[PDB]
Amino acid sequence: STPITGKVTAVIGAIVDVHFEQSELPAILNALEIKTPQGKLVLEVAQHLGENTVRTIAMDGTEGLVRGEKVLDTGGPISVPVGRETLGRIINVIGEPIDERGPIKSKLRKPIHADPPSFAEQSTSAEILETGIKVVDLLAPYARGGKIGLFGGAGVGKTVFIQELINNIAKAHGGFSVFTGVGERTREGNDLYREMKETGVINLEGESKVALVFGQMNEPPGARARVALTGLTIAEYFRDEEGQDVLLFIDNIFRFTQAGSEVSALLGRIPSAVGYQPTLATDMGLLQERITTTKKGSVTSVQAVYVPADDLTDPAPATTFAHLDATTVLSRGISELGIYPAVDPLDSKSRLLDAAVVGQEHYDVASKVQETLQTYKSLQDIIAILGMDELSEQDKLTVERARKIQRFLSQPFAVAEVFTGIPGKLVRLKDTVASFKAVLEGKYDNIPEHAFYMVGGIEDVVAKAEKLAA
Amino acid sequence: TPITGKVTAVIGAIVDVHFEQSELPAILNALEIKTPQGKLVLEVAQHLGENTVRTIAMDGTEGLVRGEKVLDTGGPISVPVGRETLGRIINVIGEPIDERGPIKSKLRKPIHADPPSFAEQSTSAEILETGIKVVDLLAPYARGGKIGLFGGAGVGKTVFIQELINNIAKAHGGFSVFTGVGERTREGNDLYREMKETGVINLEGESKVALVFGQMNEPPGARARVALTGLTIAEYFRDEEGQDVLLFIDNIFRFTQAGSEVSALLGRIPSAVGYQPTLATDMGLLQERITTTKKGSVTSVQAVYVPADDLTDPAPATTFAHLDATTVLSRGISELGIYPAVDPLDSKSRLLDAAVVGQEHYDVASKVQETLQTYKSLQDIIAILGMDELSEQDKLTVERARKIQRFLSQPFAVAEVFTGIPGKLVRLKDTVASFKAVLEGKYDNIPEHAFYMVGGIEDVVAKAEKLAA
Amino acid sequence: QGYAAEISARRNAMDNASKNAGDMINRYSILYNRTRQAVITNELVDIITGASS
Amino acid sequence: EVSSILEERIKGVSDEANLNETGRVLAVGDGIARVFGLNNIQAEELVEFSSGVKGMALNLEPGQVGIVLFGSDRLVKEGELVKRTGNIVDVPVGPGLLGRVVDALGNPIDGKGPIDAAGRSRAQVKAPGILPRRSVHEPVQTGLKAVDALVPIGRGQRELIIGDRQTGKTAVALDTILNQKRWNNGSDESKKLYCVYVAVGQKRSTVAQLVQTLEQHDAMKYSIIVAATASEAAPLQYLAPFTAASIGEWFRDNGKHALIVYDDLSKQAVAYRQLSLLLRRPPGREAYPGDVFYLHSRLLERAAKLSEKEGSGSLTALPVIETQGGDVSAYIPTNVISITDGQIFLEAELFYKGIRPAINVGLSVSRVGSAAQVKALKQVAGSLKLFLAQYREVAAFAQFGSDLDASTKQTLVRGERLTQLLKQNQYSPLATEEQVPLIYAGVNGHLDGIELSRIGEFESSFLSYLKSNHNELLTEIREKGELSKELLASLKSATESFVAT
Repeated sequence: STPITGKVTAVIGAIVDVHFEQSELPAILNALEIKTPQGKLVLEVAQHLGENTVRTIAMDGTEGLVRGEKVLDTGGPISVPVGRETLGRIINVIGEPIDERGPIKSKLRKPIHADPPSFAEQSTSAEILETGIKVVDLLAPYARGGKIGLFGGAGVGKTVFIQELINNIAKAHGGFSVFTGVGERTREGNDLYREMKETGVINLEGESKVALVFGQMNEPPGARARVALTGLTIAEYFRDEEGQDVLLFIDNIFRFTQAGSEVSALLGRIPSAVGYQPTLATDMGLLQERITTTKKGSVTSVQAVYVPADDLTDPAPATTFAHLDATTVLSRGISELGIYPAVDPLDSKSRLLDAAVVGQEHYDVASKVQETLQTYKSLQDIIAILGMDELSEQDKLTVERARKIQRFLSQPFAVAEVFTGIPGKLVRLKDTVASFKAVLEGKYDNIPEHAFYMVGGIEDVVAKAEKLAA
Repeated sequence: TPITGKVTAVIGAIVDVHFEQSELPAILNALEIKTPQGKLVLEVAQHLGENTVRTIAMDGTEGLVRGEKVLDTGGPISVPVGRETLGRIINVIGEPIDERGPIKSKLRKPIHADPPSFAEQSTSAEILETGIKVVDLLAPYARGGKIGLFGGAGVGKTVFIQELINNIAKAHGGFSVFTGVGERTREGNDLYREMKETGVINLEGESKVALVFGQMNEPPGARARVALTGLTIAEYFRDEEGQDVLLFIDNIFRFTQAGSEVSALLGRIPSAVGYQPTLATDMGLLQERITTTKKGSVTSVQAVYVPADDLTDPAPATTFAHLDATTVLSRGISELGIYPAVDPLDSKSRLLDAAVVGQEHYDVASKVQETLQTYKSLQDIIAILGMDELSEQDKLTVERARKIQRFLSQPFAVAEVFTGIPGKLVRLKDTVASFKAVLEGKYDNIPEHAFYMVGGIEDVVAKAEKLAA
Repeated sequence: QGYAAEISARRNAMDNASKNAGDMINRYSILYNRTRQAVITNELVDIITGASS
Repeated sequence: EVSSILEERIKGVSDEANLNETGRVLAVGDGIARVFGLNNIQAEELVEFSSGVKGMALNLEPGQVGIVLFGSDRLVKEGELVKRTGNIVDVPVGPGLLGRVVDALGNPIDGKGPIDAAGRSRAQVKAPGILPRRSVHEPVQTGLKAVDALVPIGRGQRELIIGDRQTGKTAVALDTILNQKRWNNGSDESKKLYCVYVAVGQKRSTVAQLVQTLEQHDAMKYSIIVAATASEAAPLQYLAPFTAASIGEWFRDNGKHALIVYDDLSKQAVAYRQLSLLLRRPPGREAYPGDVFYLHSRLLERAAKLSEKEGSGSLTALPVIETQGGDVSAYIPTNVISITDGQIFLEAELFYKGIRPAINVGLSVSRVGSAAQVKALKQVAGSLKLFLAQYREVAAFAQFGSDLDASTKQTLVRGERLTQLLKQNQYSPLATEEQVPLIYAGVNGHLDGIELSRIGEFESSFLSYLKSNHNELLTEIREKGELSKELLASLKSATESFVAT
């Protein structure tokens, strides 16, 4: 109103407490700006502690601050800019373009915090997204407007997997996309910037069918926390106001959990189990609940998750595990087998995988795959000690098919025409169902195992067999 | 300085004094409360303001009456050093507890002394051979070094040190310091008697050894500064006398442990496992006050009581960092009956190198390590299925390794009572030869029992004949 | 004669294997139980330390 | 003499202070002072306590500003006045740091006279942005063939050396520094990496041996040694990586390429723990304060391959984390693993097995991949990854000792020889130009035949043979750095010729 002047009282960490002027109250989740020699430090009001002394969390570095110094109040949550002008620039957490494409020409601004749509608003249709990645398509098809979840290890081509998805699905998609990176390396960032300029999804002079919000780990933990909220609000504008479909991407959401855990500690809350914030459930919930397919629009989130030390029993992945619609696990073992995608075939479950939804044929084919692979794994121990010679004749044929199927999963990625230099492949959904059917029927039991490795469709399995035969 | 005070608190052995005058002693000054128990020596550790210091009490605090008069001795406690120390057992205060009356003092020096500088450092390269086969083979010691032992204390740990004293310190001669932090009083008495018997202490004559002893009955706080006191005695030799010394510390776990006890009372937020937050600094300072400067070279032997024998415990872990060589001795290897019980895959020295002890030694050691590691690798398979179900090639390795394991036991003369076997010291040159032969399977044709509890290769050959009869 | 000796030996041997494996089950069971308790204690201590502050 | 000039300088420091901020020490103890006053006080400021103790200030409280001493409190005493320096912590940065051991405050502790400093800089400096960064494209060769082949090092990359305590832990890193002698001695400034070895938490004797080793290999003529020995204050230890980083940035800023080894960050965490818990900050997860991730991340993100508009600058980082009991789920190891772009897991069992350098190839990754691997070396080591992976699988089956089929034993035989090929003598890196042949031989299966025992002999001899005959070929491998058809044929012939020796 009349800028509430505050004097810092304590610079502790990210927590900086301000002592706003008496008889003029600030409010929960407000935004304070402190004029600083470098920009405006933004402090988000996070508690009131009385005597008009608030305890606020920093969103920018707190070095050099002098205890006491005027703090203006800009009020309400940090308000980012939203628009169709936001497409085509990298925008940091405090809503400033960090790619220096000049100040975004704001139409509207919106607060970082927003309320999840009501039960009445939320109505979600089951539609089937096509990934093109064979393993994904057959064994856990993705669903339009879904909440796809890339549970996996640390950067185990985690970035790469997302990159393949952007390369295929995003370019294909008519909707906008928002690439939001929470606490990720600037090497990865610079590569993404360059690559998405290269793939032309960003055309600097041209149009950009994507916006970027790059939040990097070289930002205070507090700032790291509200990267997610910022990106989401851009998506809300797309979903609602622009009324278009979207295809949200957030990376890596363990960084979102981790960030919140840290500032929880700073907020003085007694640490919860395995040091996670005691508000973890509701905070995760606010993020996930905000993302939904309303009547207004549809947003297809793909959220990366890093499973610390590949223990999904760890509370942070486990809490996320419920909240995401179409789980996919990328496992160390499969990566190590040299199978890239690293997707764990018997540990991939999707909401839409129901027989009616994906069609009876798709279901039946995939059911046969699941049994075959699970059999192969159960028999693997037996092969290990006893050998393969002590197994049933039927079992021996099943093992042979399973090894073939195991490397039939392999597909070279379009974005690994750098990593492996092998031309990528997009295999039609129907074609994959057909091709897997043939294998299961054993109409390619005259094909050697390596002629299934990094192939595409049925045509490719045959072609690579002929090539190898020579 | 005569600064009266009253005792505001007596929270454990961490008395707090409140000076009434505005002259306030600094941190690490020392105070004497005079009582019918004589002086009690306390050391300022915090200033808590309002003319109220909080002091660690290095003597027992039972019977104190609050408000009791204090007087400030001023500055760090000054022990008395010289060569006159040699032939004394001294208490933490510096009292002559071997009751040879007042120690003829030359220079009395503050317990706290800053560690010598980076410039002052002088790096060792000496070979110090102990004639202990396992030591010689696996991880040779060096003069000036920091030697390290880990495992259960005085469960054989004390004996190991005693063997080292028996071997190294007569050959070394010159000044030597034994400092025993929180040791069993009876064991200390045994050491005192033994030392006098072996003439290292000759009380009629002169003693080329000095002793500092801190009993485990001594209050935790007292035990904390036993170590610092001993280091001062060592420094006088290292610096002022400038003659090479020796130093024994047993256990330096007691140093850490003592700190953890006082830490809680002092008012520190407990760090992991419960250890003091100043664990890293205190250990660091202590271990850099033990070093080989250009002024002098002090061979130190440090004994770590690993609690529950978990090396992952933060206090043993941070000890492992400051040692120059370690020879971790494992309870498992003790169960195997091998005395010395040094784990052979958990020993290291920066002195084991193919330059330092030459390629031939290094090659011999390499093969031992490989053989034993294989044997460790096949332990699972051995248990689940018989050794006959291992590969024939592997069975040779297993048989060799079983022999190596048995071979590694070397009877110790200090443990002569316990073993009942007369000890034997085997030359470094001899050790390399003995293992070389065994590795080439030259003498592999005679029972494992032949290799069991006996010395050098020649002794094994003879012991085969003994068994053969 | 040989084939019978082979299969007979295999039976005897695998039986002795089962015994050896059982002992190992018990040994690792004790380790498991100790380890489980220790985890509870170590986690609890962290919680206490936080609460104490 | 020298004394008269020193006394003249001392006389030459006079002139009253106006002490615009004062405050009185009150609660002081544990080396962590807290002073009442200092109404003006920048955060992270350096404050000179009146006793010749300087302490940075990390907590500003509306009562008592908590100034962490850089000295011992045995020189501090209650009610002292403190005068704010008025400068946030800063270090001299310059070319003169080359060939100098320096402590945290930039005093030469090797006392090779005052540092020739071209500037001063500040401890915290924000990391290179997305915009001023260009993609890595410049190899860095460690001269450890296994490292180069499996986890190639580039410039601006962060790769974490992780593994069990002091398993020559320092030595693994030291080898990299030593191989940089080949380019460094060379006058190619576009291949000059000035090397900064940062030693935190190590005793003076350890450091002294290391600097001596560096002098022995006469590599100290390009090394900067930043040290913070274990005696030195926990605040100084905490500040020590960040002031090393700035020293690196002067090179980086000049566009000159450099590499900073941060050995060991694990002791930084202990230091920050001590510091935080005696700043009374709420205890973090696993007692390490919960903002350690932020601390480590900001430090690590300052090594980067700056854009070509930023003159292709590149500070390269190699963090080193000791895993206590090999616990990879511990909070501090977990945090670092995420931050970094590689893992270079060292395994103790394989060390004991005699695979030195010891690398568990499954737990070792380079997420920045072979974009920084030498083009020639990429061609030769193409299926080396596959072979090793097959070897691992095969080895597991082999433990059960079931009668292995010939296909499994082809792998087994090949694999065994490869493992022996990888091994290298500590403190003796090998030239990459002469590592490319060895890998060619192995990958083209010539060594698969050769008996395991005499692989080591063969390796030595092969190099001698190539030095004798195919030294024209070796020159070409260096010069053209990609094996052309002609080179591949020449090399193939050479190897074939040397099969029977």
